[PDB]
Amino acid sequence: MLGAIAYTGNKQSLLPELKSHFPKYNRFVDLFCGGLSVSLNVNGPVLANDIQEPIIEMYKRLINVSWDDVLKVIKQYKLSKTSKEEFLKLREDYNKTRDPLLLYVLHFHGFSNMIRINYKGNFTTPFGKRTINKNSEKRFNHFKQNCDKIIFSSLHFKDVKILDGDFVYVDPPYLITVADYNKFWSEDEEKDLLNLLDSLNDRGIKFGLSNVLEHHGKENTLLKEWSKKYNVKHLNKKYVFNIYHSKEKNGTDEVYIFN
Amino acid sequence: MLGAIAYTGNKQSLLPELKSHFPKYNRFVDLFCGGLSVSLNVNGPVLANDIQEPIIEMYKRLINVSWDDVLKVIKQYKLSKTSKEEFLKLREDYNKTRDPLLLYVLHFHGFSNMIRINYKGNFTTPFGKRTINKNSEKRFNHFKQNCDKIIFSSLHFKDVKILDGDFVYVDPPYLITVADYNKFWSEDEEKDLLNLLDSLNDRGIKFGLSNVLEHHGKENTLLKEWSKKYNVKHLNKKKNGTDEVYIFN
DNA sequence: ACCATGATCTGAC
DNA sequence: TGTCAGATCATGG
Ligand SMILES: Nc1ncnc2c1ncn2[C@@H]1O[C@H](CSCC[C@H](N)C(=O)O)[C@@H](O)[C@H]1O
Ligand SMILES: Nc1ncnc2c1ncn2[C@@H]1O[C@H](CSCC[C@H](N)C(=O)O)[C@@H](O)[C@H]1O
Repeated sequence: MLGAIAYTGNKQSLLPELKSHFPKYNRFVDLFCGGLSVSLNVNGPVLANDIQEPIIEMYKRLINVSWDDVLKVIKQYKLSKTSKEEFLKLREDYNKTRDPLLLYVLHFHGFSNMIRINYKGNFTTPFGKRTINKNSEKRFNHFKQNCDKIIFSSLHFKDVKILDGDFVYVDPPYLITVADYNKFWSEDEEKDLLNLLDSLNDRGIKFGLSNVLEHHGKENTLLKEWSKKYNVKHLNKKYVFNIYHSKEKNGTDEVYIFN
Repeated sequence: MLGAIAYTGNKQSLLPELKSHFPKYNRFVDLFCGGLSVSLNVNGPVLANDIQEPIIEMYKRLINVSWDDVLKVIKQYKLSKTSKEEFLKLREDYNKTRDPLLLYVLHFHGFSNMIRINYKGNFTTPFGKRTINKNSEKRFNHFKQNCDKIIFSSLHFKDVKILDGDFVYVDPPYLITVADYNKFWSEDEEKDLLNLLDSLNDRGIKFGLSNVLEHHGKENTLLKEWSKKYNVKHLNKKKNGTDEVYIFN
């Protein structure tokens, strides 16, 4: 299922499986929305939250722009797969003005359609010899067709108010796998997240957590044990199969921990 | 439309457009059949010819081969997308025995399925970290379902005996482009091809020449001029600066 | 490509 | 026999 934008570690492929395990609810809370592949494909009302505010402001702005408004900007900066000079100009403009729409047009031309913003709030992703494709507005239309049920916010996960009747889906960065957004993570942040879930559990709040217990040779010991306190499902078909025809130093172990 | 095997310069994309120009005929002569994307997909009877004997013999052998036979050889050698040493072993066996079935199985494991025969007849394509796949099956099934109307030939084009009522389709190596089989072409070879087509005309025989008049700056001009004599269609669509043409009488 | 994913193919660079 | 974005086709949320 499509997400609003390309995004490292998205759940487009896993969404269908994850939904099957989702409970019934009065309000859905996507604590770490990211590219929204989760928020866009569940029943509302939805609360999509993410720490990276510049990205949330882009979503808030997308709600009121047409594809034409987007093509108008691409035509204005004369952007193409070979327009490095113009890509740099557009990047400079966004870094100064912080026009949310200019950021959306930027990602379409950056390296791997990735959005890398430093602490100063500026876009550092290099040109990617890319541009919109005959399927770029497919995501855009998916977003427009499902944004009406969503309420965005850009707060640190700790500051989000969870209420009775809500279901909390958590998909934080993963220490064991590389990802630009790892910069916002540390062991400390994870402990607070883990502490936070237990609370919702003791408050009659159902939640769901995505993560990886193992990868390439490392492991998240602390989480491995913590998870034994709930219901666990191993989503990576390859890791599951090789447990029986294994050698040892193999791949990733994707899971969905839900109370 | 698929050919019998992947092949650089195949006409799988152009065949539909080309056929709308082909006449009726008593016999279709595919002078430079290559991967057979044309031969397997036109009404027969057909005469499929190519100068590369190894490939033609592979086709001749293929007629008497079942997919399970292909799989038996793959098990026997234990090939896979990571079996580089077993690939080298199969290649060595083919090079010594020259058995066509081994070539067929071997080409599925080489880079882009390319069949590169060197100066002494040995297969030298590098391992391609790949093996058979659904396309392999599809092409094989397509060959078996359409090989009945074809008679194969492995001769230099000037040696093939063309008859009355024949339609001679020719898709030779293009001077302007790059292909491994260009080592068989040259200005002189092309000169004689154009002379033969003229003879076919003098005899009242229909032919169709696929080719390139312009590609990457370079241009073929005796062909441009020689073209003025007959009908020409430009198929350059969607690929850039190239000017794919079809010259027929 | 079609609903969407993903394996594979192919034409620029 | 490199890289890879976009296209093609098989099939499974
Ligand atoms: N303290 C924090 N609070 C909320 N979100 C945080 C955070 N630290 C990092 N993140 C967010 O963690 C997200 C992990 S990616 C989650 C991906 C998402 N489910 C999808 O399908 O695309 C990033 O978007 C990052 O901005
Ligand atoms: N002198 C010659 N006589 C016959 N065939 C020749 C030749 N010199 C080169 N060739 C053959 O020219 C072919 C050009 S490729 C033609 C491709 C074919 N229509 C397809 O759809 O696959 C090659 O297969 C090459 O072996």
